[PDB]
This record gives sequence, structure tokens and C-alpha cells, in this order.
Amino acid sequence: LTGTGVLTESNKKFLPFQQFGRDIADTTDAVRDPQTLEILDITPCSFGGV
Amino acid sequence: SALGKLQDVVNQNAQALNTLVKQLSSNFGAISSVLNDILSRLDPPEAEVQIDRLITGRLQSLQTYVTQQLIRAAEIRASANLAATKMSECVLGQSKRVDFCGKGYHLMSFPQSAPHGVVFLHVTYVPAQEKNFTTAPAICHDGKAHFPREGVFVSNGTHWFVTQRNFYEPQIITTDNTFVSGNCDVVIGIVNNTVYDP
Amino acid sequence: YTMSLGAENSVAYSNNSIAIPTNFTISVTTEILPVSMTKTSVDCTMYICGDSTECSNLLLQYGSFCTQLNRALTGIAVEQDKNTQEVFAQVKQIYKTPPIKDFGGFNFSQILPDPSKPSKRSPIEDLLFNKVTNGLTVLPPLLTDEMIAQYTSALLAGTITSGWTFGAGPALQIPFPMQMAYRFNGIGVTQNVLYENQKLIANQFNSAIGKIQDSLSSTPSALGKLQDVVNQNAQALNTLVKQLSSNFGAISSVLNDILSRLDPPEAEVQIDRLITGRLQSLQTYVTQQLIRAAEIRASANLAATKMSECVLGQSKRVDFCGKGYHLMSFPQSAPHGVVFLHVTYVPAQEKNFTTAPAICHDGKAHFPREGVFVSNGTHWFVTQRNFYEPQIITTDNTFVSGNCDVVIGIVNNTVYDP
Amino acid sequence: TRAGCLIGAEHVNNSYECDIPIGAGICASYQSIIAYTMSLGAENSVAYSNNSIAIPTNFTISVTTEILPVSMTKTSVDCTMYICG
Amino acid sequence: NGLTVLPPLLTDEMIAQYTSALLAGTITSGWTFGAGP
Ligand SMILES: *[C@@H]1O[C@H](CO)[C@@H](O[C@@H]2O[C@H](CO)[C@@H](O)[C@H](O)[C@H]2NC(C)=O)[C@H](O)[C@H]1NC(C)=O
Ligand SMILES: *[C@@H]1O[C@H](CO)[C@@H](O[C@@H]2O[C@H](CO)[C@@H](O)[C@H](O)[C@H]2NC(C)=O)[C@H](O)[C@H]1NC(C)=O
Ligand SMILES: *[C@@H]1O[C@H](CO)[C@@H](O[C@@H]2O[C@H](CO)[C@@H](O)[C@H](O)[C@H]2NC(C)=O)[C@H](O)[C@H]1NC(C)=O
Ligand SMILES: *[C@@H]1O[C@H](CO)[C@@H](O[C@@H]2O[C@H](CO)[C@@H](O)[C@H](O)[C@H]2NC(C)=O)[C@H](O)[C@H]1NC(C)=O
Ligand SMILES: *[C@@H]1O[C@H](CO)[C@@H](O[C@@H]2O[C@H](CO)[C@@H](O)[C@H](O)[C@H]2NC(C)=O)[C@H](O)[C@H]1NC(C)=O
Ligand SMILES: *[C@@H]1O[C@H](CO)[C@@H](O[C@@H]2O[C@H](CO)[C@@H](O)[C@H](O)[C@H]2NC(C)=O)[C@H](O)[C@H]1NC(C)=O
Ligand SMILES: *[C@@H]1O[C@H](CO)[C@@H](O[C@@H]2O[C@H](CO)[C@@H](O)[C@H](O)[C@H]2NC(C)=O)[C@H](O)[C@H]1NC(C)=O
Ligand SMILES: *[C@@H]1O[C@H](CO)[C@@H](O[C@@H]2O[C@H](CO)[C@@H](O)[C@H](O)[C@H]2NC(C)=O)[C@H](O)[C@H]1NC(C)=O
Ligand SMILES: *[C@@H]1O[C@H](CO)[C@@H](O[C@@H]2O[C@H](CO)[C@@H](O)[C@H](O)[C@H]2NC(C)=O)[C@H](O)[C@H]1NC(C)=O
Ligand SMILES: *[C@@H]1O[C@H](CO)[C@@H](O)[C@H](O)[C@H]1NC(C)=O
Ligand SMILES: *[C@@H]1O[C@H](CO)[C@@H](O)[C@H](O)[C@H]1NC(C)=O
Ligand SMILES: *[C@@H]1O[C@H](CO)[C@@H](O)[C@H](O)[C@H]1NC(C)=O
Repeated sequence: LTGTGVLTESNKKFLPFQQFGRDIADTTDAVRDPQTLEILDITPCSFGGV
Repeated sequence: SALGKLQDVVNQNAQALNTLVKQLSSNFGAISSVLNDILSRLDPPEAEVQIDRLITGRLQSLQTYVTQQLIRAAEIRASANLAATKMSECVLGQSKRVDFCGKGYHLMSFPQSAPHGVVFLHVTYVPAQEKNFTTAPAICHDGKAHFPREGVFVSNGTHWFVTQRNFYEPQIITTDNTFVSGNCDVVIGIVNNTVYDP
Repeated sequence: YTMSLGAENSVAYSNNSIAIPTNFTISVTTEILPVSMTKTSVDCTMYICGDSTECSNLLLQYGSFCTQLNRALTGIAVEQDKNTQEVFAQVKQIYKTPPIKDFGGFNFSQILPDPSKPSKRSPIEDLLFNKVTNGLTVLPPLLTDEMIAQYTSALLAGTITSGWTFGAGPALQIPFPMQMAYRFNGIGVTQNVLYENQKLIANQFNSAIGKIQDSLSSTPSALGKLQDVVNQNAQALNTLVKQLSSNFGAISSVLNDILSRLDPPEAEVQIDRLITGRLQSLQTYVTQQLIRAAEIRASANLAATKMSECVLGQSKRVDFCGKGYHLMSFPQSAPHGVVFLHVTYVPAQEKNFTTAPAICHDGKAHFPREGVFVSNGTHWFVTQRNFYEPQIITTDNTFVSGNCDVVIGIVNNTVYDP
Repeated sequence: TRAGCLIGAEHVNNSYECDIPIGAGICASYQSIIAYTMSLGAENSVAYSNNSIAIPTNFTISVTTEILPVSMTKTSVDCTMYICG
Repeated sequence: NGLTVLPPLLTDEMIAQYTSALLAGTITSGWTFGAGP
């Protein structure tokens, strides 16, 4: 699963059959790290209109 | 539900944004709705086709959103032109237009700011406690027909008076509040009463 | 040819001459305004796909387009009922005329409801109603034509029996030759003029109402504004029907032929082509329906403004409630529309007079209190501006301001003192 | 009804104000769910005669509210970022 | 996802200041401030 974002520690608790989480637009907003089983929020990198 | 007109506009705009965000979850006939999945799964000759399907679906969704946004912008512009007309004619002046500045005879108005809107407090005059009177078009006196300058001839049963039209204020029928035009032979329904001279 | 704009009319202007009307015409004119459209609802799923479940399974890939089209059409459908509610339901009291139609010679039988007709319409409204002729559903309007006719009957009874008082509060009764005199004073003509010539004004009003009925019965293109809306809506629906017969590049326009002639790997492609063609057609139809709904809403807001300002009161706005000085207006229901009969005052039979701004008397300048100084050649009088009624220049109809040395064009004449 | 068949609403002969519009003069309300012909307004016969007038003897200073929308939320969409990211 | 909300040019306190100015004008001066001084 490729992407670009900022990885932060998450308060969401995934069920053991769940690997990722999707938002309204079906983009991965939360992911489980496959080595250390912790949940990470994926915030999109900051975008500002110029 | 007093402020439903502003909340309707807010709900329509938020629902249009939610629909536009929700349209990204649709694949529009492609293998996936995620662009990164297509770009990581397929070679560019067929990923070009899948991305083309996603592009035309999302472009159709965005053009649709812009179309109803322009239609709602025209509606809001018409409502704002109406609000500017009400601000000019009801707040900055007294309007003779019926029901333009509230129900009743318009006295004055107050503007109040509202979230994405304006609230006009229309202060109006409503007639109340009306009473029957016997009326005549003219008063016959000395072979002359007398007509009210600004009021109306009324009678409480025995005596004739002249009053202003929107409020009962009986006054003695004199030469100062009546004017003379013609004799009594022409006006249908003219009655006989004296006309006082100060 | 090169078109002409009208007849040249060189107005005989000079610095001391005025034209004063000596007579008047009570003129009734028609104004037709559309209010609502036909409320159309389209099942998007049945229009694109019918009963084919594979087509709907492929249509679910496009998301909530059908929901947006249904919601836009639902908004248009409730907007039409809101338009009718704003135009006709401006009174919460259902007024009736008295059984005796004694209105001082004024005849309203062509605009009052006919008891002999089961629809309870006026003869004019009956003539107006006679002169108007795949997932698709037509929702009925919330107000039936009988209730719109009942609303117009209540408005007519209120404006006949109570004046403009019912539009500003409780309905206060007033005799109709007095109501008319009040309207005459609203346009700046004295009450006496109305009272002296009441039979002629009643005869002119009845003749104008009959000419309105004759002109509506004799002109086929009188109600073209409503017929244009009806024809546009029907033609848009017919185009939306005829778009189903196009294959849009597929092998056939019928989904059953594709599903029976081809395997699902290629039938998916052909059905996808038909789906995107029919979806583009439906989006085009909904977009032009929204634009026409905005136009009809603007026309209905205008019609509600005319209902408030011409029927429920006397309007000073020029040409808003007919050509001429507006006296009153009468509402009539029409199929998806309203017809306003504007009764207006038109000056006629004007006459030249020599005029002056002020009268010089005893070293003082006298100006008219309400009228204007006129002269027929030898004698000076003061008259009201919209009707020739010469009166002796007295101190009771003039006021004094300054001497005679300031006003340009002041003339010497005596001023009588009662 | 002229709009169609209505199942689950008790039709009554009384006339009320329209709460939920059904169409063709039919409206629904909750009191169970009832369906009725809507009332246009209260009846009122104006006492017209050719020589009587009604003159007000009092007045009410009435303040009414009128709410008018002015603007919307100014939304901007980056078209390239929305389509493609 | 590319959506932005632009703030309005007039904030709510300046719109309230405009309405307050209109209220002060129509209370202290009637309709005269709408037609001139
Ligand atoms: C109509 O109004 C007039 C004036 O308000 C009434 O005349 C007065 O009536 C009172 C009560 O009887 C007398 O004391 C006064 O002397 C009367 N004034 C004059 C000038 O006569 C009159 O009575 C009222 N008529 C009715 C039927 O109420
Ligand atoms: C109002 O007054 C006039 C004049 O005083 C009355 O007219 C007179 O009526 C009588 C009988 O009806 C005639 O004999 C006279 O010749 C009339 N005079 C004139 C100058 O025409 C009139 O009847 C009175 N009306 C009422 C209702 O009292
Ligand atoms: C008022 O007087 C003027 C000038 O005497 C009249 O204007 C003339 O009208 C005749 C008839 O149409 C024309 O042939 C002349 O050319 C006009 N002269 C000018 C200078 O315009 C006018 O018609 C008179 N008004 C009325 C109501 O009779
Ligand atoms: C004012 O105009 C009216 C018409 O609107 C004139 O009334 C007509 O008068 C002639 C001659 O007297 C009659 O033949 C017609 O039948 C009348 N018509 C109507 C509808 O009554 C009236 O005479 C004019 N008055 C003046 C002073 O010019
Ligand atoms: C009011 O107007 C109506 C219609 O203009 C008049 O009814 C006409 O009456 C005459 C004579 O009675 C008949 O020859 C016509 O056929 C009637 N027309 C219609 C359409 O019915 C009526 O007389 C007028 N006056 C009153 C008081 O109602
Ligand atoms: C202008 O009007 C006045 C009054 O209407 C006219 O004066 C009258 O004229 C007639 C006809 O000669 C005389 O019988 C009257 O005695 C006159 N009245 C007075 C008070 O003098 C005057 O003639 C008119 N002028 C014109 C040019 O028509
Ligand atoms: C209107 O009246 C005034 C005063 O009655 C006239 O003014 C006089 O004019 C004569 C000759 O021009 C002078 O000798 C007097 O001194 C003037 N008197 C005053 C008080 O100014 C004026 O001429 C008259 N206008 C017309 C057109 O006759
Ligand atoms: C003015 O007089 C009329 C007629 O006398 C009154 O109208 C009557 O009012 C009673 C009481 O509500 C009703 O029972 C009658 O049916 C009415 N008659 C008609 C013809 O409508 C009217 O109420 C009086 N106005 C006031 C303010 O008292
Ligand atoms: C006109 O109406 C006002 C109310 O709008 C009346 O004022 C009321 O008078 C009664 C008795 O005098 C008091 O109990 C109330 O408290 C008053 N109300 C208010 C708001 O002050 C007034 O009396 C009426 N005047 C006439 C002549 O009928
Ligand atoms: C290796 O991965 C497993 C689960 O995938 C995890 O439990 C373990 O801690 C990992 N070990 C290291 C050294 O990362
Ligand atoms: C009013 O009607 C009565 C009959 O109801 C009649 O006697 C009277 O002359 C009429 N008055 C007017 C001015 O029409
Ligand atoms: C009107 O014009 C004439 C010349 O055409 C002139 O003699 C007269 O003084 C003028 N009157 C006014 C009031 O300007």
C-alpha cells in the first residue's frame, strides 16, 4: 500500500482481522504496522492554496 | 424552525460537499476507486484505461457539482438583491408597497445580522377594534354638495361627523374640512346635514 | 423593409402652455403570468435500466448520480407548490360577496364565480381554462384548480367589499363608489369627479370588462405565455423519451437484445455505453429543468409581488399594474398561471390652456395649494392637474410666498377673498 | 386519492392546515396518522351594504420577522487534486 | 481532498457593526441619513 502522508500514533483499536482503515473517500486514513502491531493515523501532507 | 431558510442553504451546501467527497469512493467501472492501487497493480497501457475511467467519472461529478453550485448561486443572488431592496426601502425609508415590509401598514424596520443572512424586524401599524358607521358620499347644504378634504363622513345614528379614514376621530363637519363642488342633484346618495361655519 | 418604431409625435411645447385633460377612459388590460410547471419525477434507475438487474449492478459503480437527479427533481416539484402557495394564498380568510350585487352600477359578473358552473369558476376563468390545452411520473399539484379558484374568489370578494383594508388587517367594509373615490384620490383626482360621473365610469368599466372577455375569446395567442411553458415541458419530456431509442455507439438501444445476444464480458461494455449515454441525457434534462424552474420561480415571485401591490392595494409604481394611472386589479386563476385584470385611469380629450407659475396680487406671489393656474384666454382659474375643473382663484386654494419680483413668469390677476 | 392510493392513514372529514403535503388537496398529519382535505382559511362574510363603513377605533403595533439569505459558504475545489491527488 | 472553505471578506462583527450603524441612523435620524446627511 503506497502513499504519502504523516504517520502519527493512533487511538483506534483494530480488531485482529483488520489491517487498514478507510475514510469517507475510501483513502487509507489508518494503518497497522506489520512488524510492530500498532495503529497509525495517516494525515495527508499539508496542502494550502497559494 | 424559525431560521429554516438559512439552515436550508447551509444543509444544501454541506450535502453537496458530502456528495462530492463521496463520489471519490466510486470506481465508475474501473477495477478500483483508489489511484495508488491501480498504479501499483498495472502496467501503464492498462492503468491508463483504468485511470481514464476514474478521470471521466470524477470530472463528471465535479462538473455536476459546479452546475448546481452555479444554479444555487443565481438563486442566492436573487435573494440577496431582494434583501438589498428591502434594506433600501423598508429600513432607509417608509414604503407604500403593500406586504413588502411586513403585514399591515408599514411604519419602520430594523436590520439584524444573521449567519449568512439578514433578519428584518418590520414594525407595522395594524387597525383594530373596528366599528360600524352609516356613511354618505356628500353632505347637501344650502343647495351645495360638500365632500371631505381628507376624511370620510360617518354617522353614529343621529349626528354626522367627518373622520380620518384609518382611525376613528369624529369632528364637526365644517367648511374647513370640506370642499364644495356642484349642487345636490347629481351625487347619488347625498344626505341633508348642516355645515358649521366658524 | 426597415422597421419603424412608431408614429412621430412632435409635442407642442412652449414655456407658458399646458394641456389639461377634460375626460377619462376606464381601461382594463390583461397581464398573464406563469406560476408553476408540471411536477415531473423520473425514476433514474428505471429510465437507465428498466428491470435489468445486471444494468443496475453496473449502474451502482457510478455512485449516487441517481440520488442527485431525484433530489433535484424533488426540489423542483416542491418549489412549484411553494410558488403557487406564495402567489395565491396571500389571505387566511375566505371572503364571500353579499348575495345582493348592488355595487352602484358596477358589474362584476364576468369575474365573480358562476353558481351555475360545477367548477365554481368565473366566466373569464372558465374561458381561460378552455383556452389552455419508463420511470416517468407526473405528480399532481398540491392545490387543485378548484381551490385556486376559491382563493381568487376570496381575493375578489375582499377587494370588492372591503377595499385594501383586508390586505393590511381586518376586512373593513366600505361602499364600492366610495372605494372607487378613494382610489381616485390615490391617483390625485378629487372625489367629486368620481361622484358626479359615477354612471359613466360604471358603464365604461362594464364595457371594458366585456371587451376583455371578447378579446380573450377572439385571440388564439392571448395565453401564449402559459402555452410556451407547457410546450417546453412537454417537449423536454418527449426528448427524454426519444433519447432511449439511441444506442450511443452500442450495437443496440435495447438492453434485452444485448443481454440475449452477447456474453456478459462484452454485454458489460455495451450496457456501460448505454448507461453513460442515458445518464448524460438525464443530467441534461435535469439541468435544463433546473434552469426553467429558476425562470418560473422568478416569474412567480413577480406574480406574488403583483398580487400584493396591485390587487391588495393601489400602486404608485408606473406601468407595474397596467398602462395608465392604476385604480385597481382583479385576479383570475389560469392553468399554471394567473391573469391580472388591471383597471386603470387613462386621461383623454386634452385641451390647451395658457399657464403661469404664480399669481401676482397686492405685491404678493400666490402659488396653487394642490392644482395649477390655467387661462382660457381672458380669465384665470385654478384646476386639479389630472382633470379640467376650473375654480376661482381664492386665498383658500392658494398660498403666499414672497413678492412678485423673484418668480420668473408671474402674471397679474386678482385673487378673490371669501 | 387523486395522487394515488394511501394505506395506513385514517381519512377524516375535518379540515385542518396542511402538515405533510400528499397532493391534490390531500394532506397528512399526526394526532395516529390522519389524512384530510386541507382548509384554505377560516370563513368570513364581509357585511357589505351600500351606505355602511367600518372605521377602526384602535391599533396594534405589530413587529414581524423576515429572514432572507444573503450569501453561501465560499467553497473552492482544486480540480487537479480532486481528480488525481 | 482538494476542498477548501474561503472565509468571507466581511466578518460577523463588521456585519454587526454595519447593522448597528443602520440602527443608529434610523433611530436618531429617521430616513434622512439614507437620502443625504
Ligand atoms: C352620536 O354622537 C354625538 C356626539 O358625540 C352624541 O351627541 C351627544 O350625546 C350626549 C349623550 O346623550 C349628549 O349629552 C350631548 O349633548 C350630545 N351632543 C349634541 C351636540 O347633541 C349623540 O348622542 C350620539 N348618538 C348616538 C346614537 O350615540
Ligand atoms: C334635502 O333637502 C332638499 C332641499 O331642502 C329636499 O328637496 C326638496 O324636497 C321637497 C319634497 O321632496 C320638494 O318639495 C322641494 O322642492 C325640494 N327642494 C329642492 C330645492 O329641490 C330633499 O327632499 C331633502 N331630502 C331629505 C332626505 O330630507
Ligand atoms: C395646442 O396648440 C398647439 C399649437 O397651436 C397644437 O399643435 C398643433 O397641432 C396641429 C394639429 O395636429 C398640427 O398640425 C401642428 O403642427 C401643431 N403645432 C405644433 C407647434 O406642434 C396642439 O394640437 C394644441 N392642442 C390641442 C389638444 O388641440
Ligand atoms: C367623456 O367621455 C364619455 C365617453 O367615455 C362621453 O360619453 C359619451 O357621450 C356621447 C355624447 O354625449 C354618447 O353618444 C356616448 O354614448 C357616451 N358614452 C358613454 C360610454 O356614455 C362623455 O360625453 C364625455 N364628456 C365630455 C365632457 O367630453
Ligand atoms: C351584469 O352583466 C351581465 C353580463 O354582462 C348581465 O347579464 C346579461 O343580461 C342581459 C339582459 O338581462 C342578457 O341579454 C345577457 O345575455 C346577459 N349576459 C350574461 C353573460 O348572462 C347583467 O344583466 C348585468 N347586470 C346585473 C345587475 O347583473
Ligand atoms: C373663459 O371662461 C370664462 C368663465 O368660464 C368666460 O367668462 C364668461 O363668458 C360668457 C360668454 O361670453 C359670459 O356670458 C359670462 O358672463 C362670462 N363670465 C364672467 C364671470 O365674465 C370667458 O368668456 C372664457 N373666455 C374664452 C375666451 O372662452
Ligand atoms: C403687473 O403689476 C405691476 C405692479 O402693479 C406692474 O409693475 C409696474 O409697471 C409699470 C410699467 O412698467 C411701472 O411704471 C411701475 O412702477 C411698476 N410697478 C411696480 C410695483 O413694479 C407690471 O407692469 C404689471 N405687469 C403687466 C404685465 O401688466
Ligand atoms: C356591522 O353590522 C353588521 C350587520 O348588522 C354585522 O354583521 C353581522 O354580525 C353578526 C355577529 O357576528 C352575525 O351573526 C351576522 O351574520 C352578521 N351579518 C352579516 C350580514 O354579515 C357586523 O358584525 C357589524 N360590525 C361590527 C364591528 O359590529
Ligand atoms: C386600545 O388598545 C389598547 C391595547 O392595545 C388598550 O389598552 C389597554 O387598556 C386596558 C384597560 O384600560 C388595560 O387593562 C390594558 O393593560 C391596556 N393595554 C395596554 C397594552 O396598555 C386601550 O384601552 C384601547 N383603547 C380604546 C379606546 O379602546
Ligand atoms: C516480527 O514480526 C512479528 C509479527 O509480524 C512481531 O511479533 C515481532 O515482534 C517482529 N520482530 C521484530 C524483531 O521486529
Ligand atoms: C342603497 O340601497 C337602498 C336599498 O337597499 C336604496 O334605497 C338606496 O337608495 C341605496 N343608496 C345608494 C347610494 O345606492
Ligand atoms: C416665454 O418665451 C417668450 C419668447 O418665446 C418670452 O417672451 C417670454 O418672456 C417667456 N416666458 C417665460 C416665463 O419664460
